[PDB]
Formats: sequence, structure tokens, C-alpha cells
Amino acid sequence: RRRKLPATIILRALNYTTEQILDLFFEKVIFEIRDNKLQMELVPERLRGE
Amino acid sequence: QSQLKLLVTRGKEQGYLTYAEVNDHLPEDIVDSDQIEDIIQMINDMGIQVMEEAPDADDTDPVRMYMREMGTVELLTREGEIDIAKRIEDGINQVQCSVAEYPEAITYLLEQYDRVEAEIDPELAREKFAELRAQYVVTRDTIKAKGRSHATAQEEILKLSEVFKQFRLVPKQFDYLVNSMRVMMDRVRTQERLIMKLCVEQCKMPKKNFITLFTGNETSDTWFNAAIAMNKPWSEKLHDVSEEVHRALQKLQQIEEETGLTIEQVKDINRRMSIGEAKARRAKKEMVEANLRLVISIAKKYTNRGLQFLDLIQEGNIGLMKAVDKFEYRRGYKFSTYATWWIRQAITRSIADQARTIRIPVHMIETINKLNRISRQMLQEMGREPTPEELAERMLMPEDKIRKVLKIAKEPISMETPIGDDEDSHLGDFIEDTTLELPLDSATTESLRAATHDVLAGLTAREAKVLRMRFGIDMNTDYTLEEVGKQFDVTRERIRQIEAKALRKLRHPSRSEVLRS
Repeated sequence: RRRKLPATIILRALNYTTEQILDLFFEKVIFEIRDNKLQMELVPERLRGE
Repeated sequence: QSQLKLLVTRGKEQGYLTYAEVNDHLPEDIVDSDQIEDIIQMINDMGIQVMEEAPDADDTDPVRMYMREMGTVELLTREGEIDIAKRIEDGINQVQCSVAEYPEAITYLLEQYDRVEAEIDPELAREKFAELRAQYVVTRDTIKAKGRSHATAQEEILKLSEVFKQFRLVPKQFDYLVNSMRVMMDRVRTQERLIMKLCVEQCKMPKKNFITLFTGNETSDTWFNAAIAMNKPWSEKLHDVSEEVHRALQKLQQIEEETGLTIEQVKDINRRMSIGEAKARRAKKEMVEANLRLVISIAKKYTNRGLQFLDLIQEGNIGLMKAVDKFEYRRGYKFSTYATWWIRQAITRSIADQARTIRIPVHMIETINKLNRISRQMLQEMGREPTPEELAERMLMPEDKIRKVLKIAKEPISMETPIGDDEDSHLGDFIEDTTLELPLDSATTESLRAATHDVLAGLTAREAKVLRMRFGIDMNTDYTLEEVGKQFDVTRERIRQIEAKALRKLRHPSRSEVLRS
């Protein structure tokens, strides 16, 4: 019960890099750059309410 | 920006004064008991305008700030320490030699020795003090004889200085002499500053001319009459101060006769003395400054025993400050440990006395600790609590002594201690007053005065006065059978007879009878 700190600071204290931290809460989305254009790994379920 | 905008925009007005909010939204080291009152004060009472006084006022600890300046290490090595100590001894030597140059220091020490003998081997005292007196009387004659124009005569003077340097004087002696010499020099510059203040300012003589003229003899009137006979505009004013300057010169010449020294060099020797003082003092200051670490490091072990950390390390600093005074570089023993003992002694000899409210001698403190250290084993090497009789049996003291010893322990308790935890209790609030008398008691005492005053009314003059004067009432000082028998002619037995007859009269009245109880 002290002054507030970002709850990601404790994660880094547990030897977690920024990249690892992001890969523990969120779902990733890969994009590919082929044939001089931009593609996307589309997931139909994710497009709910957009 | 951040603090001001967040504070104001949020507090509007936080309804129930949500204290536990913005104190987290503040920088610097948190969990303090300093920044607290600065927030409880602003929010309420003088609202609106107070919130504009806060920002304009915003636009810490003893020990932590002590370590700050101490952070300036400047530590030393064996080479470093010896170097500093070498400068100390160098400064001290130059001072003592400057004291040796002073002939009145020798002759005074001589005069005081004759006092000592007029009432450490007594023969060894007669030995060295004679050696000094011998070199003095031989050096003295070569002064007015002027044989060897202060070349070889000077050799005997400096040899006399060496002889004086052989003496190992006491701290009070050296300080008395040096102080006396500085007081002498005070009178010197008193006369010089008098002549300067009088001639330069009052007589309108420029400082250029005064330094060009006075700097010569400074004693004889050869410069003064030459200043008056110079026929300058500032020479005519000197006539209005002739007696003052003459008086100053005569007094300065008197000093020449007191010291028996050339006035044009007393400044020089006294100068070199002051030089040595600054040097030795300086080096000693660097010493204590350098070994400052040692003080705190060892004082840490003595912490929490009726005296706080700051006080302890301060006593350790003065302990270090005394250590540096008694130490020489020409000594195989290092300073790191020698100083340590003086520091331990310094703070331990302070925690002993200036710790508890009530006084206590050192032997009391040691005996008390010894009792505890012995007691901690009796309950651990057996199984049951330490009985006072057996605990005393394990000690040289009888038992009642130990019992009285435990009556001195503890601060003791303070009055402001909560007890019943009411609203709110305090130990000192239950403490009754006994020095005062009951209003009933005071009333009865007054009624007693009236009773006796009215009872002696129903008596005769040569009986009222008798009872009154014997038992001393309404006349302060009470007298005896003789002092009353003399004032009534008939002595002793006659007055005691009447005294007993008055008592016979008071065998019926009930007033004093009930007043008795």
C-alpha cells in the first residue's frame, strides 16, 4: 500500500522484456509484405463490432 | 505543470477530502512525515484563494544531510596521514620557537618557578630551571654590553631559546603565555591604532603620509615633531592632539621597557606565532575531517541506549577531535586504532551520564549492566526465573544494595502515557496533589487561630503572654524559660509555674478539646 507504479514494472523485475510482456496479454497479428503489397492474417471472429 | 494541473483539476473538491489520492501523484522520496501537513492545510478553511497560494509556494533530514557533506571523502594513506601530522608538528614547533623569542615568557616562567619553590623530582626541577636561569643571566649581560654586535650575542639568545624549548610545559601554561602575548600585542596595536585614528582622521593627515612617517621609529617623538614642523595643512591640526600622541608614544615606550624588546620586531615574532597557529590548527582540522568515517562506523554499535544517533556521532567527533591533538607522525602506531579508542571513550563517557533524566555515576552504570548480563544466564542455565536472593549471592554485593539499585533504573515512565484508553486517558491526569491542603483543613486552621486568640483572652496578662511567648504564637520566634524569666524578673521555676497553671485553666472548655481529635 504505497505510491502507484505501472504494473509492468514488476514484470520487468521478473526479468521480462517488453516483447515478452506484450506476448502475455494480447493476441498477435502478423502482416506480410509480398509482391509489393500488404497482406493480413484475417480472423473473422475478431471483426465483431467494428 | 503536472503537479499544479493535476492537483487543481482533480480537487473540485474531492467531496470528502480524499487525501489518499494526490500524495501518490507526487515525485521525490515518498513515505515522509514532512510533506503531510502541507496538504491538509491548503484544501479547506481558506478555500478558493488558498489553492492559488499553494502553487506559488511550491514553484529535509539531519543525518541524511550530514552524510552529504561527509560524502566529501578526502581520505588519506600512511603517506597522507604522516604528511598532515608533519605539518602539525611543524606549525607547533614554529609557535613554541616564537614563544622562545619572547624573553618575558622565560622570565615569567622563572618568576613563577620561584613561586613554586616558595610554595617529577624536586631536584630535577631545581636542575633544569637552574639551567634556564643560567643561560638567561649570561644572555642578558651580552645585551647591554653589546659585545659581539648581536651576531654572537644573538647566538647566546637563540641558545637560550633552545634551552627554553627543552621544557615540556603544561597546556594551561602555554595558553596563558601566548594569550598574554596577544593581549600585549593588543595594547600595542591599541596605541598604534590610536595614533593613526587621531592623526589621520582628526588632523586630516592622509594615510600615505602617516605610513611614510610613523613606520620609522613608532616610539620616539622624532617623527611627530617632524610631522608638525613639516608646515603642511594637516600639521597645524596636530597641535590639538599633541598630548594624546605623546601619551600613546610614552605608553608604547613603556611596553618596550616591559618586553625589553625592539618595538620594530615584536610584530614579526608575534606574526610568525600567528602563522604557526594557523598551520597547526589547519592540519588538525584536516585530520579530524579525514577520519570522520571512523566516528560514525564505531558509533553505530553504541546506538539506541538513551541517546540518538546524531548525539552519539557528535560525541565521537569530539572524541576524534581530542585524539588528533595527542598524536605524532614519529610513531609506529597508526591513527586508525588510536583514535578509535578515544572515540569509544568519548561517547561511552557521554551515554553514561547525559542519557536518563535522573543523574547517575559511572560505577552505577557498570554495576547495572553487570547485573543484567549475569541475570540473562540464570534463567537460561536452569529453567526457572532468577530469584533476587540467589542472583545477589552470585555477586560481591549483599542483596539490599541490589534492591536499591533497581530503584534507579528506567527513565522512568512519562505522564503522557495512555492508561485506561478513555477519551482520552493520561497517567499524569490521575496524579493527585498533596502539597495543597484541604479547604476543610484550611478552614479548621483559621478556626483554630480564632479559638486560641479567644482563649488567651480569658487569661491574665502575666499568663496569656507567658503561654504565648513560651510556645511561640503570634510573635514568630519562640523564647525559652530564661529569655522569658529575664523579661519578667523572676527566673525559671516561677515562670514554669505560671505556664503550668495556664494549662490547668484549660481543663473545662470544650473548644480546643474537640479541635484536638
